[PDB]
Amino acid sequence: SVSVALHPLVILNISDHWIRMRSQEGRPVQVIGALIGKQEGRNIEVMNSFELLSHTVEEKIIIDKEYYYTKEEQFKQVFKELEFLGWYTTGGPPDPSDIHVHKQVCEIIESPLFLKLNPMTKHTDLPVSVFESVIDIINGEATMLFAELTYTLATEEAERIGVDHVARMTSTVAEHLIAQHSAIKMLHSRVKLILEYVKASEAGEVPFNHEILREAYALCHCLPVLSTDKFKTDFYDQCNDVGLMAYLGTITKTCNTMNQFVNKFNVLYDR
Amino acid sequence: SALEQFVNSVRQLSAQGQMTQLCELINKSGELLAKNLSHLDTVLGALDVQEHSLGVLAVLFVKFSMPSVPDFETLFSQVQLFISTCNGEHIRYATDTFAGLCHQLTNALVERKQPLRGIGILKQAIDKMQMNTNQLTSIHADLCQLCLLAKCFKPALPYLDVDMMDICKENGAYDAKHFLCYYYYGGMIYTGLKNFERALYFYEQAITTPAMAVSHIMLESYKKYILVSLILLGKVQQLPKYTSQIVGRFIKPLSNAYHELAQVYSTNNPSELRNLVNKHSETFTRDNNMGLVKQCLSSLYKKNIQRLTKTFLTLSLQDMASRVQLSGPQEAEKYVLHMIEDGEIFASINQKDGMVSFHDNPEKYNNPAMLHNIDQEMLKCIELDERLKAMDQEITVNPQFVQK
Amino acid sequence: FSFKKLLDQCENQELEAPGGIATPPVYGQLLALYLLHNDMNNARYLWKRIPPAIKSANSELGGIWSVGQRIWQRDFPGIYTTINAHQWSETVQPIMEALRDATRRRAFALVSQAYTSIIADDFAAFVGLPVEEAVKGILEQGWQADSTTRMVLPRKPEQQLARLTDYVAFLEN
Amino acid sequence: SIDEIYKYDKKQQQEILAAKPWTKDHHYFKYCKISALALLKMVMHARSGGNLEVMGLMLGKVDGETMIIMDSFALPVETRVNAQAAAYEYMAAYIENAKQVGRLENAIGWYHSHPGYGCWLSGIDVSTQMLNQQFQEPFVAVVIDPTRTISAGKVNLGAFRTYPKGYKPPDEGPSEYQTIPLNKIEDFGVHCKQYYALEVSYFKSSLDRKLLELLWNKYWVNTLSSSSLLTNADYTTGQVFDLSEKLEQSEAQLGREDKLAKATRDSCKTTIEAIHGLMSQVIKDKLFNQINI
Amino acid sequence: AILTKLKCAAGLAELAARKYKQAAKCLLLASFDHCDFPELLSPSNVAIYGGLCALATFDRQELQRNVISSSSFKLFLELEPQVRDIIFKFYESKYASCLKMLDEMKDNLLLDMYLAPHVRTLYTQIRNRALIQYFSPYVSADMHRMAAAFNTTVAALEDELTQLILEGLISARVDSHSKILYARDVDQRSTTFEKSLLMGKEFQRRAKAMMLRAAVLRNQIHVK
Amino acid sequence: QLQIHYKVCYARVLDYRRKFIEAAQRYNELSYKTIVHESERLEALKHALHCTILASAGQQRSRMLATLFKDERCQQLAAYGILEKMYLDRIIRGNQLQEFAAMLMPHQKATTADGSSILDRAVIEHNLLSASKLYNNITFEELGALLEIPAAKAEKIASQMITEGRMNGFIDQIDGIVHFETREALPTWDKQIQSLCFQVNNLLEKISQTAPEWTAQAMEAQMAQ
Amino acid sequence: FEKAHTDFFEAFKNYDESGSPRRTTCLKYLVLANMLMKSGINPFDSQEAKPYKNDPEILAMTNLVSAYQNNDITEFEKILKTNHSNIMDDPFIREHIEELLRNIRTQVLIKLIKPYTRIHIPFISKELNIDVADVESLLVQCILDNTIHGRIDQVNQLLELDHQKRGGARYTALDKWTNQLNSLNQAVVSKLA
Amino acid sequence: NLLEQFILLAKGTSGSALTALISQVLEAPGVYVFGELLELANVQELAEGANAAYLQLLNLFAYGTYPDYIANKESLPELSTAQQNKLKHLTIVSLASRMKCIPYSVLLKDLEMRNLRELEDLIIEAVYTDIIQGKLDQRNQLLEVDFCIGRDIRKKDINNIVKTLHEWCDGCEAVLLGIEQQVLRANQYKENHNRTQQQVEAEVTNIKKTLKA
Ligand SMILES: N#Cc1ccc([C@H]2[C@@H](O)CCCc3cncn32)c(-c2ccccc2)c1
Ligand SMILES: [Zn+2]
Repeated sequence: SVSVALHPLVILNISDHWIRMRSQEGRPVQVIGALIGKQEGRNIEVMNSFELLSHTVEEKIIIDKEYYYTKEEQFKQVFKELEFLGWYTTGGPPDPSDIHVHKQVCEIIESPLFLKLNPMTKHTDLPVSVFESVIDIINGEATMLFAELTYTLATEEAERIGVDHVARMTSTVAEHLIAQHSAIKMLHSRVKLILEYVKASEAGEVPFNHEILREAYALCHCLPVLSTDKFKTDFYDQCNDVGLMAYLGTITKTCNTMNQFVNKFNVLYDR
Repeated sequence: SALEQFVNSVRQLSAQGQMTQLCELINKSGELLAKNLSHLDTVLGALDVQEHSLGVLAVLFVKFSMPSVPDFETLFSQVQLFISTCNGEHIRYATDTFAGLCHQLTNALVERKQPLRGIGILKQAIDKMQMNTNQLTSIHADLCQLCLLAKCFKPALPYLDVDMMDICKENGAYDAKHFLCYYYYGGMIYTGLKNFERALYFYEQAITTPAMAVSHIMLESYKKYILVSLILLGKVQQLPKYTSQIVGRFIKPLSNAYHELAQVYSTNNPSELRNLVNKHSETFTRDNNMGLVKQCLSSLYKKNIQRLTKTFLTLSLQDMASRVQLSGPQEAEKYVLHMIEDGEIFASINQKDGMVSFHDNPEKYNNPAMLHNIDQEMLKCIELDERLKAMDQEITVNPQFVQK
Repeated sequence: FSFKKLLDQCENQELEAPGGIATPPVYGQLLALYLLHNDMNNARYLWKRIPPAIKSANSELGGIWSVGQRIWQRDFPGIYTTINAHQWSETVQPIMEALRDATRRRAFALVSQAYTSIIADDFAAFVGLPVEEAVKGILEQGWQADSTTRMVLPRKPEQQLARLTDYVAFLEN
Repeated sequence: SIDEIYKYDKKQQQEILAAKPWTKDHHYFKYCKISALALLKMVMHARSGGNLEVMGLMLGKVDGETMIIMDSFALPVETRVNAQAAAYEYMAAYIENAKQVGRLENAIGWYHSHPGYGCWLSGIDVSTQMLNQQFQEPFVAVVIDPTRTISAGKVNLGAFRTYPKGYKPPDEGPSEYQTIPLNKIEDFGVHCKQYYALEVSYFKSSLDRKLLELLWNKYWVNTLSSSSLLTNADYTTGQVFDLSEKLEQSEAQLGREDKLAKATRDSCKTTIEAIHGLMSQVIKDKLFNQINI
Repeated sequence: AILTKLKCAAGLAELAARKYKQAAKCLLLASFDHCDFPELLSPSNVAIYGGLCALATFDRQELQRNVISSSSFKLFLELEPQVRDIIFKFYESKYASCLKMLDEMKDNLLLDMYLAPHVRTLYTQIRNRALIQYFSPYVSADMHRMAAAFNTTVAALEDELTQLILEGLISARVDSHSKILYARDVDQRSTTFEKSLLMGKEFQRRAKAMMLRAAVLRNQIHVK
Repeated sequence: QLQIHYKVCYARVLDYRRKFIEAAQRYNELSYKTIVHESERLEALKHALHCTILASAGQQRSRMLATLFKDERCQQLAAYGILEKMYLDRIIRGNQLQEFAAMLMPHQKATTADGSSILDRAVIEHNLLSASKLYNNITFEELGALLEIPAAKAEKIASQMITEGRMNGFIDQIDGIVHFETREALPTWDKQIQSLCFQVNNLLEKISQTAPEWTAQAMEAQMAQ
Repeated sequence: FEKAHTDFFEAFKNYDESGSPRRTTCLKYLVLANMLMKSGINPFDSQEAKPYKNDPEILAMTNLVSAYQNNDITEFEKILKTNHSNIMDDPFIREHIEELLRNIRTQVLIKLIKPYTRIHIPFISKELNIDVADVESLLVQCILDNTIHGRIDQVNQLLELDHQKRGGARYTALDKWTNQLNSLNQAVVSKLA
Repeated sequence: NLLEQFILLAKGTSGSALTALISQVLEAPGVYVFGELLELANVQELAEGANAAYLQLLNLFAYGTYPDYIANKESLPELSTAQQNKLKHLTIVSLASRMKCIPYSVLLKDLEMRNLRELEDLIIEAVYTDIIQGKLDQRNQLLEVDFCIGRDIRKKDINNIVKTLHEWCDGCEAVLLGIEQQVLRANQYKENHNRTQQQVEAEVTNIKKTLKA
């Protein structure tokens, strides 16, 4: 088992691929592509993606390996430290055809990942689903199966700024404390709903879930976050660095204003 | 009678507006020659309580011959009541006579040697005449002089801790004597309170004043500035580039005992400094700033001990006394203890082996207290910038500035 | 907190001064409070500004000024000696027995912050206590007093977002 | 629907290119629409280069007086005018492969990064773009500043089109302020009048809209658990060094066009960014560190 | 023979001008084979002047580059083995013997009419540079094996490195109880904060002073 | 039989020739062969797993460890405890390593082959990387006790492995302390905030699925209306 | 030492057609000058050295060169001890032996201090097989030449190596900003002279 | 699941079989929460009878710690070594719930551990079972716990959850209110500055146009 960190750029790649093909052929079609990134120890990080050429022969999709290798050399020219991590497609639950394509991809690398997107979905969470291939001996036969992996959204500051810019699609203090405001609103809504569920379980309106309340108590125990003395020293270090920067900037601003006043004074009173 | 008609016209003009006419009529003096001057002093205070009876009290105090009044008792009582109930901006129309009356009262109190008796009066007169707290009037000098002669330095502190941004013109008047007197007397008041940081500032502002002649206040302020700079700092601070050429051409040669004291102070020899003090003891006592020269003698020892912290991590008491010329480990220990108590040094004493140990500043800038200090400095800078911007904008809308 | 208010009232009453001169009890209270607050410059200036006739007719001011002189010379044994050499009608005694407590706390803080090791006799002289009393008193704070060598070992003892918004508003106008 | 822009009309594109109205008008192209995906791609490429400039191409199409970017791909290019001439083979191979996988859009411009010194065209950029509008017309030049994107929390991007050699435009000198370092201020001042900045707007399709809306349900964590004071720390020290040099020059001018005002503006920008970072830290401390018993 | 004479004359002129570094630089470039100046300089004097001036002013890298690892000057130091030994013991951090030989040759150097005015300051500079180079590799010296590495005693050592520390050449503190020279590097953050706060304080003070001056010039206050 | 008999002989020869990872790959390949008599597939899988001793740390071996870890048939093997600790970077104690060596065979059990035992050295270096993730810093005679080696040997191995870039840290000889990664306060604060928010998200998601609609959507509408 | 190495190589390759008993000495001098510059890396692996290095007229010299490139103090001093009468006998070899040893003791020491932040001087003495006096002398020489970035605590007898690098670029920038503000602030005020 | 398997094996069992299954639950590795099995009425019926102690033992493994078993060793059934190790793990978890930096002395006293090697071995064991995640600071003698599982909660421990969540919600509301107020104040400052600047410019223009007459 591995831990996967997924970059939103990959999701945008897949969504744009699907949108382009659906608009080009009129009807929504299934798109197939590659996922690349970095594997360090047990931690996989998927950070980019490119489209893959596939041909449907009879009733089976075959991945054009020569095109894959030319594109592999191409992305090796630009991304020198990125490796082929797996493949992606679009649809619902993994189909038997996905097993065939995954077996084909396994001829490229040992343990590929499998990403699946659901552009036509009804639930309220991200339709991205990640799987890994396992081989099971059932009734004396080696069959491929998909084991779902739990992924987190990898954070890069530039990526976060870009995602916020493309998601929001719009004084400096006000513009700054609107990105803070939205995240605090989401946190407040989630914590408030958890509190309402706990209060409902206490007085009694929902079945008593031992696991949910145990996680709620653990979450309560997680506060305060890192209230150690070294943290306080570091926090006040940062506060005092910013305070000194503010003091110096204020001194510069006052010097500029004093210069303007001195110029006006010399002009008015003849000196 | 002329006095009755003048009182009637004064009453008519008051509560009818037109304060310019009232000031013009009061300016028509010379008819206040009758020595019944007190009968009309209490016939006009019912309405517009006190804008009149100010030229009356002025002409009473400028009677040359001592206020005949019992000592002056009665005139002092009337003036105190007038200052107590002059209802503010009414007397600001004629603000040269108000300041003149304050000067007359101050001179009368100084002559009869009871300045404290009028210390609290001028406090009422200062804030009832100035537009705002950051406005320098000629009664500031009187208040400082009264708080100096009668040694009550605390009443003058609210009037010295405020930085002056404007100076009252007072219908002409206001010669440079008031400015120099205020800053010299404030410097001496701060010196008595051992606020050398602000005493040096006041003395510097006294010498900075543009001048084409030699002022006695300027020379005394320069001579005390040298001593205060030798106490607060280890050297004489450089005067601003814009100081008038008179101070460097006349006042500097007239102050040679103090320059020689500074020169012998730059060499860290307490015995040489004591010899210089004994040599020029006639000038230091004549200038009446002896005991401030002895403070330089005391501060040279502290400067020498403070220099040991820049070289030594740990020193003995005996050899420290040898280095700073104290002649005894006990005196060195008492000096270290006093400097530790005063905060002038970070050190510890260990008399198991008789050792001073010099530490670093324990202030590492990682606490909310330093955050509060930086915020206070930021607020002071922000209000400084706000004042500068206000003056800038008031110059901009000046028709004379727009024309050029 | 009553000491500060009494000091302010005494200062105001001396400023009123129907004649420029205050009553001798007010002078004594003001001098005692100046000594209490460890403000020696104003205490000395009050001593000079007190009329000599009041000093001659009121010998208590001599005792208060002797205590002040002991404070000026940083002479703690002299301070304790001169404090316990006078009494009056319970208007300076409340502010002068409180002066002794403040002096004792001041001496304790000075010894704690200035000495890494101090002889028991010197420490006792500083705190104005018998030597054995001073050594025994430092028990629950752990001053590691030693016998034979007689050496004590003193031990050394919101609205931020609004402010930052103010700073940015000032800087950006 | 918002998916109309993603449909490629080859016949209309050929007709528009044959008409080429931009050869007559000199300020014909006024708008630049960049997709969310392309903008993200160039942002990650610019950030991946660190303090070194990076460059790639971007594909798209022209509609009316608007240049629209569908995608962008990096180039193995590492002073040099038309540095993409060293990577023509990579460009052609990528174009062929993209056409193989249904990327019907042709090259519309080139993007490059300006790490930490604003979005504009230098002397080399002006020459490259002027050469690009002679042969590869229509062409637009996008400059991205990833370091200032991090520092200001705002995408620093700018699309530009140059002017042909021997054409003086009608002034157009509002000169919206941009902090240019002391080393790059001369080139910016010299070449500022040889190009104009297109108005940059962004677009996304329905699927990207839905996916971003659903991703924000779990992406608010990164907003509330990130420190700006630590990531763009070396940028602030460089800004302070440049500002101190500017203050030195302004003081020299005082001893002798109001360099002190520009230095004050730069100091205000840097200090405001620092105080914004501190405000974020204070908000985080209030949210997570003050629930003690 | 012409370039060597010009170099020697320039070095002598800049030595008499009390510019020892330039004198060393010009006298080091002289050629041994072309050195015959009965009216200007003997070959031994060139070696002594160059060696002493270089030891006084050259740092370690320059000394190695120009005096120790230079094949041109090796001949000159062959004339005067004492100067070569002094230079090489200075390089090899053997200060006791180097200073002992310097003191031994002091008397002979004081009879040289062209170097006698400079012997005192050259020796002072050499000793100061030796004291700096001794403590450079140390975070905590001993003030013993150091008072022995030089001719002085421990008390004279404290007297020397107290003025060395005061002048800013050695950044250290002497603990006189245990007699150990500790090295204090810097508190860069605290120094930055202190200097910034001090600058702000002086800025506010002089801004208030200038505002008062503006009020004074506004009202035309002057002494006549 | 056919050609699988050749594959077994080839893998055995690769074992003898110390061709570790290739032999493991071949054994894994014939472990999935359907035509073999079941339990022999288990023997092939066990032989492939027994290349935890025969292996050089790197990328090709780590992928093999991951492949064997993703096998449900490896839980029946006695070496599984060695595998799970080697893949998950956990400390391998003396008794378990001794059992693993006991169930080995003499040629795989190369006595010295480098000086000390070649397998024991790799295990010691593996336990030292795995101890760098459980400790901020560790003394000698405690790191040595943890790896069952003398404190001097532990210091020597840690120092040699730090310089070669295989592990981050530094040695303080005066205190006898190996210091691992620092983990400064503010990045840790950000990580802990992110973990707490992840817990909030997970609790919200779990509440919405054990009580779908009902309280979940009722309260979602209540707070949003 | 570079020109000496090439000159000795040319002499060795040109002295084959002449006197026999001074062919091996020239090879010894060549390999001495090769490893004296500690950058030649020219062991007996050279193909032109086959006729005179494969034949074991001298063998201790080849082992000496191998130990020198391997930075092995123990092996280097063992060849200088057990294999006698063919290394120390030559006056030309001996006068550069001490330079060679110090060349390797410096290179071993550099590798030894790399993972440490504080290392005992007796430890370095035991590792370099030399007593603490010359250990401190070598450390002083290396620190002076900027070869080793550390300092010697003489009272506790230990080397402290500079391993922590607090961010000081920010504070230098703040200091420059403060100095420029100090200079600029005066310049503005002087305009109201 | 693993606890759910044991619950299905205790649907009808009672008496000695229930105590045997309780011992198996307390011994089987991987299960550190027992509230689902404890809430069973069949299990809770053991409060009366000879097996009552067994039930109380379960209440020790769900809500109590190792010191609670040391003081009641006589009343409780004799614990196995595996059950003692599990109880020590749960004590470590309980300590980590209230403090995120546990001193070594507290762990030594509470877990009744002999020396430092044994205690750190036990802590490493606890980390490997994923019930806690943290690092051991030997020099400062601390265990900085980053994560710990939530132990079982009594019906009186839900009030603390409500209290903490309500305090967190109030803090979030206060932060949002402060952010909105600061945004309003910044906008007001900017608009006032612009208004004053434009008014000064208008006054200057008026003066200039008056000066032309
Ligand atoms: N086509 C064209 C082109 C033109 C210029 C550059 C570089 C180059 O000049 C060096 C710094 C000045 C500069 C500002 N913006 C770009 N540059 C580059 C370039 C871009 C990335 C990597 C290497 C070269 C390409
Ligand atoms: Zn560019």
